Amino acid sequence: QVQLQQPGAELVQPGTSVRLSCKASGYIFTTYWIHWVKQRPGQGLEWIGEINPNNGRINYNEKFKTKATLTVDKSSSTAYMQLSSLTSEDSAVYYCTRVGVMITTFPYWGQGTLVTVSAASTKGPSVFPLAPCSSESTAALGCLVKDYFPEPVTVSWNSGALTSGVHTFPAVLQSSGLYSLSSVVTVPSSSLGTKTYTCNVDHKPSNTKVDKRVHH
Amino acid sequence: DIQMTQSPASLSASVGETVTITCRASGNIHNYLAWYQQKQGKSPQLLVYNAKTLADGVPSRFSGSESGTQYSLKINSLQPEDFGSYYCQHFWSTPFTFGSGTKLELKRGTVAAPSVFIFPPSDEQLKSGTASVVCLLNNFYPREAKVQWKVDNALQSGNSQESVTEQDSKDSTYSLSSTLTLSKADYEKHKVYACEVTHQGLSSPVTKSFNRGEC
Repeated sequence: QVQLQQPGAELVQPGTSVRLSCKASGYIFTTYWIHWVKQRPGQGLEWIGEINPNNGRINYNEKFKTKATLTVDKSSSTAYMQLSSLTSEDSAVYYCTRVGVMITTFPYWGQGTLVTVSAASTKGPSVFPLAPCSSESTAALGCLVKDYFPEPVTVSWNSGALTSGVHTFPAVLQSSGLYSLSSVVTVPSSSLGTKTYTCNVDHKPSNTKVDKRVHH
Repeated sequence: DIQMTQSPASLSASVGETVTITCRASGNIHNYLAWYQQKQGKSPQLLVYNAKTLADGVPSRFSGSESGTQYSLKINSLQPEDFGSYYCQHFWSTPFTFGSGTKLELKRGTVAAPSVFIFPPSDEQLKSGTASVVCLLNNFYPREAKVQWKVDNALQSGNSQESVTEQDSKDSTYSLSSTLTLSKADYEKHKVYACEVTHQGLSSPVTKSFNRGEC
C-alpha cells in the first residue's frame, strides 16, 4: 500500500525553524516527485513546491522560495520540508503528496502535520458555568473553557453518558495567545429538577482535569 | 504564472440534486487539470484528472469537462457522502496552483429558526476581573444569522467573537456561540445585557437579555 507518513503536529516558537518529515513506503521512492501543500485552518490549499527524489531537482512556488526548503533522504525514503523564520502566518496544516502514474495528479496524500506557531506557554483552562437567569420546552446549560494553551481540550458531559444535543464549539484564539471555547447542551426543561449536569474538561498538555457541576 | 479562478465559493444543495463547480485557468493549461474533494479534518482525495478522467473508485455521478480554459466538475444526484469542499488544481507550469475552493453544504428542506439563549458571566470569573457573556443560537438553518450585542440598548462592536459548529449530519442544522468579553469595570457600567438575533426563520428579530446582578 502506497503510504506517506507524517507527524500529527509540531508546536513551535516564532522566529525559529522547523523540519517537517514525510516517510514514504510501498513503492520505489525515487520514481515519483513529492510535493508539499499548505492549508491554513478553514481555508484553501496552497501549492508550495516539488522535489524529484531521484536527483534532488526542486521547483518552488515563488511565494515560498525563502520560507520553505525541500530535501530528501534517499536511504530512509523520507522527504523533508524545513520552514524557517516562523510567524503566525505559518500556522497551518502542511501536507506532503506523491504524484501518480499520471504525473499530473496527487493520488496519495500524507495526513498532514499541524504546525502551530506561538510564543505562549502551557496553561490549563479555567472552567466557568453557563446557565441563563430565566415557559419553554428546552433549557440550555454549558461550560465556558477559557484561557488555555495549547489545543486541544476534550469536553464531555456526565462522564460521556450525555451526548445528545451536546455542542462543543471550535476554540477561538484570543489576542492574549490563549484559547477559549464553550460547550453547551440543550435538555428538556422537565429534566431540570430530576437530573444533574456536569461538564468534564480534560487538558492533557497541562495534566488538568476539571469536572464542573452546572446549576440551573 | 497561471491562476485558477474557482466558483462558486459556496453551494447549498439537497440530496438528489445536481451541482456544477467551475474553474477558469488564466492561461492555457491544456488538459492538465485535477479535481479534489476534502472532508472536514481529512486529507484531500483525488476525484478527476486530465480534466475529464475519473479516478479509481469515483462514482459515475461525478463528471469533469473542459472547454478551452474553462473546466467544470458536475455531480448528479448528490448523496450525503458528497458534501464537503472541492478544489481544482492545474499542473501545467510552476507554480501548480489550486482554485480557491468550493464548500458544498446540505440544503435542509425547511428553514429552522435558532433557539436563542443568553448566559451571564459567573461569580467565579467575575472575581478574576473579567466578564464573558455568551449567546447561543441553537440548531438553525440556513447558516446566515446576525447576532448583535446590545448593552443598555446600545449596540456593541469589536468586543465579541463568534464560533460555529460543523453542519449536523443528521438534521442539517448549525449552532453558533457569540462571546462578549468585557473587563469587570466595563461590565459594571451598565445594567441590561442582550443579544438580538436576525434569521430567516424569525419573522421579527429575537432578543434575549438579563440584568447584571439578576442571577
